Amino acid sequence: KRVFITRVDEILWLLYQEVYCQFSTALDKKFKMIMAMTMFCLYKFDIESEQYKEAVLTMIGVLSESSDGVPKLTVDTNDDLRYLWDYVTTKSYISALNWFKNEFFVDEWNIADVVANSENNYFTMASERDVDGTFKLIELAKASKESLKIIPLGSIENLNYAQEEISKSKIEGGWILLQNIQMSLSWVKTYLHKHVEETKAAEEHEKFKMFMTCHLTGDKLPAPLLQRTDRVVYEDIPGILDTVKDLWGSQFFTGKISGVWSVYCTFLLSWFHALITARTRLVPHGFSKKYYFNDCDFQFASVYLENVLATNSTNNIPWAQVRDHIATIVYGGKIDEEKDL
Amino acid sequence: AVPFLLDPSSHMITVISNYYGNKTVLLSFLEEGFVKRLENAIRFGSVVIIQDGEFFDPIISRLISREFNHAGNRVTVEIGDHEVDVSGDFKLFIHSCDPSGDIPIFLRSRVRLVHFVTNKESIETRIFDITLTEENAEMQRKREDLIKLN
Amino acid sequence: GPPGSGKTMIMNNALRNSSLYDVVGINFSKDTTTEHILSALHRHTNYVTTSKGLTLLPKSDIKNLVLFCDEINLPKLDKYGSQNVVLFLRQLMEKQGFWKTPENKWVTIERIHIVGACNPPTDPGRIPMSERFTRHAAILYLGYPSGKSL
Amino acid sequence: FVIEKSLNRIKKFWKEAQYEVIEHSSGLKLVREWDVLEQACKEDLEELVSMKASNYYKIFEQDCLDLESKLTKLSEIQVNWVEVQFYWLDLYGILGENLDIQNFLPLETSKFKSLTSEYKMITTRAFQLDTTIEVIHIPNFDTTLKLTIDSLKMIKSSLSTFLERQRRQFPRFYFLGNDDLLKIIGSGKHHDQVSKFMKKMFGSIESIIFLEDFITGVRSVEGEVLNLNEKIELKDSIQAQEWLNILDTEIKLSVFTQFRDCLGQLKDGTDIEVVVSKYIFQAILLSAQVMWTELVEKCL
Amino acid sequence: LTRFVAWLNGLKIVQPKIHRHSNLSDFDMILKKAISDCSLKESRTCLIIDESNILETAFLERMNTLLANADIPDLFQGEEYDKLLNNLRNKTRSLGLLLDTEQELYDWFVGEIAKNLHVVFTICDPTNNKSSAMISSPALFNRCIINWMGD
Amino acid sequence: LKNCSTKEEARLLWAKVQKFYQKNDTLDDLNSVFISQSGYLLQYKFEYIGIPERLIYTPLLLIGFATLTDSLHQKYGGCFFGPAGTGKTETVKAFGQNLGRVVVVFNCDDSFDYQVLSRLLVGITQIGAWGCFDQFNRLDEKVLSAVSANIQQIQNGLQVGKSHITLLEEETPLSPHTAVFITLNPGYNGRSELPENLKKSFREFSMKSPQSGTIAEMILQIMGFEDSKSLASKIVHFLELLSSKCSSMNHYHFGLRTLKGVLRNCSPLISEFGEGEKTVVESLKRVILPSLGDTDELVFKDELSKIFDSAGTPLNSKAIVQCLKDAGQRSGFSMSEEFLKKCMQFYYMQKTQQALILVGKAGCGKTATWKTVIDAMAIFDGHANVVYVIDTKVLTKESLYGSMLKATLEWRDGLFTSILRRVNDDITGTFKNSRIWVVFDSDLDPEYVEAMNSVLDDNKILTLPNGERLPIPPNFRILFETDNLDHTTPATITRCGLLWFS
Ligand SMILES: Nc1ncnc2c1ncn2[C@@H]1O[C@H](COP(=O)(O)OP(=O)(O)OP(=O)(O)O)[C@@H](O)[C@H]1O
Ligand SMILES: N#Cc1c(C2(c3ccc(Cl)cc3)CC2)nn2c(O)c(Oc3cccc(Br)c3)cnc12
Ligand SMILES: [Mg+2]
Repeated sequence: KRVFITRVDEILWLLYQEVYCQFSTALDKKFKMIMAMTMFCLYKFDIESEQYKEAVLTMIGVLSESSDGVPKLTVDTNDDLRYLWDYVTTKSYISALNWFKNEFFVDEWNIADVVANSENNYFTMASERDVDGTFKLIELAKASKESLKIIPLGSIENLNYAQEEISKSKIEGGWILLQNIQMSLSWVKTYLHKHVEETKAAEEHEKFKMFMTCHLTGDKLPAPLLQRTDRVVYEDIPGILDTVKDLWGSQFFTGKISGVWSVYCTFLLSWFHALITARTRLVPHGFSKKYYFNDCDFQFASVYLENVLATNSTNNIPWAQVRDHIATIVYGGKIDEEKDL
Repeated sequence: AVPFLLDPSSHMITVISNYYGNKTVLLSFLEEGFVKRLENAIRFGSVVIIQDGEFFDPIISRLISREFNHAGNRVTVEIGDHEVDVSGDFKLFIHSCDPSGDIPIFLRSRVRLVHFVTNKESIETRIFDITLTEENAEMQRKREDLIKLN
Repeated sequence: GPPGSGKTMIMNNALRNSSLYDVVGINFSKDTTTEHILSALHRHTNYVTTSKGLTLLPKSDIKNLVLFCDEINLPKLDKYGSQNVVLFLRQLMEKQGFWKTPENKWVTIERIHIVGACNPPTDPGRIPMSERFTRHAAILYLGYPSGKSL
Repeated sequence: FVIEKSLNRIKKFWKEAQYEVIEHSSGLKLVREWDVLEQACKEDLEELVSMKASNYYKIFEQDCLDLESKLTKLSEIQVNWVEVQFYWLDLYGILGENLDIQNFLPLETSKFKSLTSEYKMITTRAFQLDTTIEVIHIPNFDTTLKLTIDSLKMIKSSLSTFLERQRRQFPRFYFLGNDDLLKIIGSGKHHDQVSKFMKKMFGSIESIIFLEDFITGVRSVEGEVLNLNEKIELKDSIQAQEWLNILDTEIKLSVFTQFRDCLGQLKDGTDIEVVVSKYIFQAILLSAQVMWTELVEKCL
Repeated sequence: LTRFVAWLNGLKIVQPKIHRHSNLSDFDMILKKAISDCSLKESRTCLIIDESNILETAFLERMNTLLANADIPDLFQGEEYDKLLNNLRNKTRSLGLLLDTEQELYDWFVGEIAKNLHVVFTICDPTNNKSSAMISSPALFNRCIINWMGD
Repeated sequence: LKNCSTKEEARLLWAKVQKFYQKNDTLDDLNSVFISQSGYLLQYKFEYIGIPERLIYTPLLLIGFATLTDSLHQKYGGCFFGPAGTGKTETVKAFGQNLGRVVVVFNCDDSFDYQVLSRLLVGITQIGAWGCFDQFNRLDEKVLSAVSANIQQIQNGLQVGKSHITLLEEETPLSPHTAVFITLNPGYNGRSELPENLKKSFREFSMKSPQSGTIAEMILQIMGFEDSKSLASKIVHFLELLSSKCSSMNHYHFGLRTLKGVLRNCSPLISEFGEGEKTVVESLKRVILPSLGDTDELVFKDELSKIFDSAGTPLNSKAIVQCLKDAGQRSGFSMSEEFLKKCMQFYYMQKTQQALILVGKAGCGKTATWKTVIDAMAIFDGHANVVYVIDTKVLTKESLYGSMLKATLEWRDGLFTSILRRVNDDITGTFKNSRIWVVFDSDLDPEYVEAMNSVLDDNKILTLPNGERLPIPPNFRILFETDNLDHTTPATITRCGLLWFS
């Protein structure tokens, strides 16, 4: 219905633009590029000639390894194309994959754009364990000047406090977040499913908005509950230096009381954690398989450093035993393959 | 002919009940008291709907493949050893919850299979009806007022 | 031998004239059990207890008894390839006995003979029997009788 | 029409209702095979309900309404009666037999016997009517059974808090369970049967050695005998929890005693071969570990 | 058509009344009933079976044993054999022919079955794995006059 | 520590070793001794443990101890996954014994309900003992969810330090000494994982198995050390070279299981020759040689003489040869050199093991072989031989082993257990003066041998679903006569004596 607010030739193109503008936000980057290239093929194969189809099919077969041929580009079609072929001869894949996206000429909807545009009270942003969409909500709820409850789903008392805050916050109208809904899914199907599955009235639509944090890798959420709520995937990956500043910023909250050398050791631990986390994303190259690393490893490594520094003289000696301890107990615990060790 | 209502979207089992009123018994092949209550129902002449069609219980075959040993005064059917009298007014419906459920070939060749299953090809039917609703309100008005005034 | 090579007819003729070798016929299929074999034997056979031979199983008379176990290579083996009934028959030849598992005592067999009959293992659905079993038998081949003799 | 043909068979069936009755050890007679009659009752109730959709029954109804009103109360008494049966038969094997367990709980058994008498009255009187349907005409039967199962439930609730408090006194009893603890409490006078459970509530030791007056020590599952320093006294006015708690602390103190004694001997230049035949394994292991790390600290 | 032609021949008809819960024990009672009628009552029954009725392979194994011979030993095992023997003695002696030893009467029995029992298999779709197993079974295949009532 | 360069490696090594100190000024005797490792401390509890079995100290065992004390230092629950057979619970129990604690093990899903599990959790939460959840992945989803909730309450009460916690809606005190450990069998989508609620409260470890040189050296140190390092190196190199040159056969198993068997066979043979390399050579030729084929026997000989040549002529070369020839003559057999060789081989092998496996083609002569050896023994030793022959796959497991009835508890012994009962309880007849030969002549599979696996283990016990353990005497020996090992595990093969009739 949104498409309205050569007639066929216009409304069809604006429909392709509307489909990519709306459903791409609920998909990850890989499926975003799959949908962009595909839909582009479904639009261009019917309008243009067969030569255009044959050229695009042979270029996709050169990006893949199905069939590799280098036909004539077409005649005087160099302006329309030859750029993906130019990206092919240079063996560059990011520009060639983003060319199909630049072709849509669609402002890629940010999570702020979907939350502002859509008129619904339930949203679920599932993501990998690498990142968390909470920090995005911190700025987005502050920009909307709402509030942002962060109700952690912990024990039975946490569950009771969660349902109490839900039943009050919907009346007050403040935004709430439910971190890690996957672990309390058993409680979800009993209470939360029945609670938010059926819409009640406009009383909650005017003020109240609810958010749920899920994880892509993990248990499957119920189908009626997932269909009722809008879906987003927070896929914003921060930089290495940015993660270093984020880890360094957290250190002076609690404070350091051991000594000045412990500060230097903590700085080294922050760089080490950011570099392992940087190597984590690269699964085929680098780490043999994908290992998930949390801040608990940062905590255990920090406590081991304070324990060894509190009982040892200021000489350069403990660097012999700290390294093995980290690579075998703190971080080498999850790793099973010796190559990654 | 026994209708077989294939609607995953449960709804038919309500419209039927809203039509026939209080005399709609609802049954199931998985309710293990089924056989005696079904026997009882046909003796009473109730309307019956049976849930979970992707199951069948061959004893019911004589209701499906119409057969009734004729009597003079009455009309009787062996639902097992139970030589049951048919109260005339009886009506059997079967329902089923999913097309991935297999239909035994015995049923599938006697019973009137009907699908209420939502079909994507409703996009093809409906989006034109909305395209014209935003293209020409007056002609889509004429398209309906012609036949209804007629 | 192939299907219809007078495999049974030859046995039946040879032994019908004879007064010494009576016949039991046991036609196997996909899932025959050893209990079926013992149930077949029960009508013709008798059991006697002896300390020296534990439970002797003679036949219920003075003759000899031939178990014609037809289609012996069809019983469906388990996934490891073990077809337990062929092993049981191996036990009957090689060991002259078997274990009686409700009693947990050994049974020695007295005068019972085994005859197999089979259609070649290359035919559809046939199972290659264990060599450890087949090693005990004098295998013969029969073929169709040349057309002219027919 | 067929309405009559069905009511006839229903009434025919219900004028033949018999219950299998068999008497257990004490005077009371238990009833066997509840499910047949109950299932028939429920089946006939659904048929009587379904008889309301017919058209040829309007004038033909009143009789069937009386029949329905009878069968509904029949099922009402059915449920409560089977529940009473089950709960009494369960509490009987716990309280109706032992003398020590009822000496510990005089009130609940004092009530149990008073319940058993009335139950005997009702059951005998009910069985001798010779028609299971006519039982509903016996006065005060539904309310009787209602208050009887209420009293049984109260007794059974009481029967569990005493055990839970006994578990709170000695937390090893959590491993045992209800049945074994009941035998330990009843058989506390005899004192030998507790030894079988000792492997469960300890895990290391196997049996307890006696000298018919006191506990000299205990032996493990391997066969090694442990001798206690302080012998445990036994008297008539004692509970299992008391001497069991004293035993629990005493074995730990005796382990420490032989450990410091072993360490003192090993410090006094002794052979390991003479010590092994005299002290337990655990003491010589720890004393050897302490002396080994002590000598290797200066060796470093 | 089979019921019609049975009616023409004055055969009794049998159709097993099996459903979602009938088991081997029940199908065993059916067959013992049928065989007793065919022999003791001489009733000449056309036993009509459809593939839908053999919802497990044990029924098919039994039908192989039946058509391969003219009996199921398991149906007449133990004390039931002795009872059966008594009935047959009585039966034979009721007809005035006298046989003494068990073998003679059992041969008579089996021959009477072999002439008084007619089994008819309908099969709706040959390509079903069960149907394929019934066609491929040698005990069935080497007895049944296969006829195609195709389409 | 002696081989370290300076004090730096010595202190690095000493930090990892468990140090047992004592407090002199304690006056709190039960709390006197404490254990220091890598800087963390742990109080020794004076709980009686009896005489428990001790694991071989290996580097990976100390790494597992370091992971446990590291998690306990921060009051975190311990848990480690890995393939089965690496000693997860044995490590946890050994960790408890080292501190004088009896770890209560909870066996799960083996028709194990949830009521009694909660009763054990409340009791261990009061006593302050240590609980280990052995193989936690095999659980039902409803029971696993409720138990995981209870574990979450326990660990959160430990981390925060609450004295009283609400478990089973029951208020109960919490002693600070309780700890919970979770061992995880390997999954089927990969390695099994924990539920999401428990991930932020436990510390996962990758537990596997060790290599071979170190353990080989340690065992050689036990048996008599002379040249422990060189002998271990030569044995490992010899096994690697055998795996290198010998044909790729299915039943070939040259892993650590095989070398532990070779060393356990070397132990009683040292008493015959001495703590030299010659004993190792003879053990290898007793164990490995009968399992190799004609094509591989010469490979074995060549590589053996290559890496180390020790002796030339064996003992017991003639009285047994005579008795065998007499036995074969009584049977009317021709005493071929191959038959003689295999008879003597089998005769020697059966001296130190009870589970024999004889493999070959149908008609090889294996049954004649073992019966002739039995008769020869009956002559030479003067002991009797009782033989039972069980064509086991004709029987069901239930007809062989026992079972439970419909509701009655009465136990059907099953054939193999009933005969074992007779072999032990009888105490009338010369079974103690007899060799008892129970032959399982059939193709063997995993399911049946799994139901009796503890007989192949060093336990030498038949374990039964009935909960009873039947210790087997030395008189009892078992022969799996068969023609193939395709569906047999290496775990079983390495506990048996294998004889390949080439
Ligand atoms: N020592 C011997 N001297 C002469 N002939 C022998 C000797 N040993 C075996 N044979 C012959 O080889 C035959 C086959 O060996 P055997 O009977 O032991 O079969 P098997 O190896 O046990 O095979 P299966 O696996 O089939 O049981 C014997 O029947 C015998 O005739
Ligand atoms: N009548 C008859 C009959 C004959 C004939 C025959 C041939 C030669 C002679 Cl001298 C006399 C008669 C009439 C042509 N062949 N024939 C068989 O081949 C049989 O073979 C079997 C047996 C069991 C399983 C399978 Br599969 C096949 C069984 N019966 C017969
Ligand atoms: Mg053999």
